Amino acid sequence: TKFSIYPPIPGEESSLRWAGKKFEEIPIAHIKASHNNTQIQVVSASNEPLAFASCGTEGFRNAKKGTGIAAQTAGIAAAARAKQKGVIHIRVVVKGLGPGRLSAMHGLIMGGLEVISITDNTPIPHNGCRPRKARKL
Amino acid sequence: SRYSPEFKDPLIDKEYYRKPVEELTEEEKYVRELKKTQLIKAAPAGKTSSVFEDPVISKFTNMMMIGGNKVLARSLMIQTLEAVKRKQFEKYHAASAEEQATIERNPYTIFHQALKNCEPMIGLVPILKGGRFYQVPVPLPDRRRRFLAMKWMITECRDKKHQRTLMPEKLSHKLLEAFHNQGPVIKRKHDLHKMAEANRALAHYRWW
Amino acid sequence: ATPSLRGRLARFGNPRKPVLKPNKPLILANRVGERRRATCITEMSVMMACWKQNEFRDDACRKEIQGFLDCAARAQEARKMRSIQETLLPNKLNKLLQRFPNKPYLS
Amino acid sequence: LNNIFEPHVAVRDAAKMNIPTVGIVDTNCNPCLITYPVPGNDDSPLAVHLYCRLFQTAITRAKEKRQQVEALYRLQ
RNA sequence: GAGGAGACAAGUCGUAACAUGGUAAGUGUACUGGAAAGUGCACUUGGACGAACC
RNA sequence: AAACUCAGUUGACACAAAAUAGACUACGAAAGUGGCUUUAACAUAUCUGAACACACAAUAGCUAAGACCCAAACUGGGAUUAGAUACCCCACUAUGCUUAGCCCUAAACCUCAACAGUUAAUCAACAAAACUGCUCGCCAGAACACUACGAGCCACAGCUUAAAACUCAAA
Ligand SMILES: [Mg+2]
Ligand SMILES: [Mg+2]
Ligand SMILES: [Mg+2]
Ligand SMILES: [Mg+2]
Ligand SMILES: [Mg+2]
Ligand SMILES: [Mg+2]
Ligand SMILES: [Mg+2]
Ligand SMILES: [Mg+2]
Ligand SMILES: [Mg+2]
Ligand SMILES: [Mg+2]
Ligand SMILES: [Mg+2]
Ligand SMILES: [Mg+2]
Ligand SMILES: [Mg+2]
Repeated sequence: TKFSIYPPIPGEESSLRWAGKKFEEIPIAHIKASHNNTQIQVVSASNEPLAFASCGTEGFRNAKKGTGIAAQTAGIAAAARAKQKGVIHIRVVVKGLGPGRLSAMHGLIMGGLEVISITDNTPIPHNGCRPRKARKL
Repeated sequence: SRYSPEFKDPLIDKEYYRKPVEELTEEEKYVRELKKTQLIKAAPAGKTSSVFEDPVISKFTNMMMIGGNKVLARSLMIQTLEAVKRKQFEKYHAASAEEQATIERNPYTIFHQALKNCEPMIGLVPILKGGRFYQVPVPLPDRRRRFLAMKWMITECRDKKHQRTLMPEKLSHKLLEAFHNQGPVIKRKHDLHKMAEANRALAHYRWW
Repeated sequence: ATPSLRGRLARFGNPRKPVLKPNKPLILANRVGERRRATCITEMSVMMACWKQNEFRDDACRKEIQGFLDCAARAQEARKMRSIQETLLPNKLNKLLQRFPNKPYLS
Repeated sequence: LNNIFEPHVAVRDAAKMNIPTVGIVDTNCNPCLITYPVPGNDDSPLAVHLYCRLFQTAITRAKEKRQQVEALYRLQ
C-alpha cells in the first residue's frame, strides 16, 4: 500500500489501526478557535466528554486569551487531562480561524497526545444568516 | 578617523606569526601575502603580546574607568584580583584537604567564571508591531551578553549601599558571590529572566 | 487563459451594462511593484518552562539554554545568508520590460 | 526603427532639416517620412549584407564615374 | 407679527467637507441631535486597495 | 468596561438567506435576476414617437394581518472624549420577510437617447476614439431653487411640475 492523506471510509475494510483501534473509534478532540478564546474538548468515539480546557479556564483573561501562547497552554492542559483519562491517539476537528487554531494543536501534542488526523469544520453558511455590520474605526 | 579606510587593525599573536608555513592553507597563505602589502594601524597602547594579557580584564578595566584615569582603574582592578586571590588562599589554608581539591585560587579563572555566570541569556527589547512598542523577550548576541554582565557587576559595585568599603573589596566580594552563583548580580540576572518569561506571551511580536 | 475583456467595459457599441469598472486603465505598465517585505520560539519556550519549573537556576537547564543559544545563532546565520542570497529581482524585471516596453499608442 | 521598435528620431529630424532619406522599411516600419523607402527585410543578416553591398557599390561607382568625368572634362 | 433668501460682516460652539480630511465621499429615504451632522437599508465612484509570484 | 452564566459534543428542528459554479457575462424595457423542480412565459417582418395617457419602477416609508433565526435606525447601558447627541462594545425595537393595498423617490449613472451607417479626411482637456443621416426629449450665467405660489396625486413633515424679487461678476 501507499500513504493516502484522505481518511479511511467507514464500512470499508482498511488496514490502518491505532492502539489496536479502527479510525472511527479514535477519540475526537474538538477545538474551537474563536476570535478571543480557544476551547478544547476531547470526547470519546461515542461523544463521551473526557477532557476540557479553555483560555479562560487556564487563567488568561481579556485579550490574553486570544494568544497562541494561551492556546498552547489550554491544549497542554486538555492533553494532560485526556492522557490521564486514557487517550493516546486523537482525531482533531477545529472549527474557527481564531488565533489559537494551530497553537492549540501544538499544545495538545506537547501534552503527549498524538494526532492522527486534522479536520476543519469551521461553520461556513451557504448564505444563511446575515452577519453583523462592518466596523468603521 | 585619522586612519584612512585602507588601514587594517594589527594582529598581535606571536603564535600566529610563528605558525609553520607548511601548516598554512591556500587561503591562509593568501591572507599573509595580502597583509604583506597592506597598511596597518599602530598598535594601540592598551594591548600587547604579553602572555599575561587578558582582553576580558582589559575591557572590564575600561568599563570601570572614570574620566580617562586608566592608572586608577588599573590599580583598582589589580587590587581586586589580589584581594580575591588572598581570600581564596586564606580559605584554602583554613580548609580541609578534601575540600581544598575544589577550592580554586586562580583569580583570572574566578573572574571569568563569575562573569559567565552573570551573563544574561535572553534579554528584553522593544519591538513595535502596529505602532505600539512592547518589551518582547529576545535572544542576545554574545557581545551584548558579556557587556551586560560586566555592566551589572560594575554598577552593583558602584552602588552606594556599600559605604566606606573600598572598590577592591566590594568587587572581590561580589565576584566571589557570583562565582558561587549568589549575590545581587545573579539576582538581577534571574530577575531579568523572570521578566522575560512573564512576557513570554509577546514573543511573536518579534519579526526577526 | 486570461479572462476575456470582450464586452466587459462600458463602451459605445456594448449593449450590456458594464461588467468591470476598472479604476485604472487596463494597460500594462512598464514596471513591476517593488518586492514587499518571530524566529525559533519553540526552543525559547522550552528553556523558559524549564526555568519556571527549576526556579530559573541555569545549572539544571544547561541543555535547554545551549539549544536556545545555538538556535539564536542559527537564526542570525539564516538572516545573513538569506540577505546575501536575496541581494527574479524587480530591478532586473523592470530593465527587461524597459527593453521591451508597452505601446498603448500608435507610432 | 530604434531598439524599442519606435521610428528612429533621425527620420523625423532629417525630415525637419530637409535632408533626403533613403531607407529600408520592414513591414512594421513607418515609411511616411522616408524620402525613398525600399520596402524589404532589414532583420536578416543576408538582407542587411545585400543592402550594405549595394549601397557601397553604387556609391563607389558614382565616385569613380565622377572622377573619370572630371578628368575627361579637364583634359579637353 | 413672524418666517425665507441674499448681502454686509466681526464674533460664539464645534471641525462636517477638501489629503484615505483623520469614521472615504455622496443619492434616496427613516429616526435622532446646539450645530454642522450621526446612524440604519440600497444604490454610485464624482475614492483607494499599492496592480507577476510573493 | 459593560453584557450572559451559560459554554462544548451529539441528535431533532424555519414563513430567514440562497457558499463553490462565477476567471461565466446571460435574461429583462428599466428597477432588477446567481439553491432546486414543475406550469405559464419572455410584444412588433419598419424606425422615431408622451408634462399628453396607460403599465412598471431598487432601498426607504405608511396601512391591516402573520412569521421573527440573524441583522438593525431610534432607545438604554458600557467605554473613549475638553465635550461624544458619533466613531468602538452589549441588549432590543420599528424595519428587512409573507399577504392585500398605498407610496412612485435614488449617484434610478454605463452621468454616454432610439434607429441606420462610416472608419475617411482625427481630435480643446480628461473620460469610454471620431463622425454622418433621421427623429424625439432636454438646455440657454451663478445663486434664490429637489424653493413659494398655482395645479395634480390613496400621497398630509410627501411626491411631480416649478417661478419671480433682492444679490454678483463671476459660477
Ligand atoms: Mg524588421
Ligand atoms: Mg474630517
Ligand atoms: Mg470623513
Ligand atoms: Mg453615508
Ligand atoms: Mg444614533
Ligand atoms: Mg415606438
Ligand atoms: Mg416617457
Ligand atoms: Mg417602489
Ligand atoms: Mg423585530
Ligand atoms: Mg443602478
Ligand atoms: Mg427629492
Ligand atoms: Mg416641493
Ligand atoms: Mg403647494
